[PDB]
Amino acid sequence: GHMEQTHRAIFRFVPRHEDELELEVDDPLLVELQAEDYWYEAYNMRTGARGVFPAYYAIEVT
Amino acid sequence: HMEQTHRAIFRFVPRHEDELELEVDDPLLVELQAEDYWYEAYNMRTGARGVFPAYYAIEVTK
Repeated sequence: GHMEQTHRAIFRFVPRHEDELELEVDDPLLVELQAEDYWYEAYNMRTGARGVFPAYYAIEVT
Repeated sequence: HMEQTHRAIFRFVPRHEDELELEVDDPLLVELQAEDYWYEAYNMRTGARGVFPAYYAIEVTK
């Protein structure tokens, strides 16, 4: 499927919680949902995993 | 020396019970800089304790 990258990780995020998505710096992300509590629900296009992470760990591609 | 070590730079709304809520500019006393890039802190504004993603705070050169 076409997966349009929306965001890029800028900080390493190591989950402590089951629902979280692990991030490495520069990971390309497809952010599915920017939730009102400043968590993003995303697909990590490097790892193929899905989960949530703190919004400010990723920035928009454009 | 119950003195400020960090300042929050991003809003963090917990999804998980161990987490510390942050508002931008919150002064923090970070007790543990964990190896997994989570910090355990006292929020010197709210009086709450908990963990947050390390890059949501900056050191204060105090």
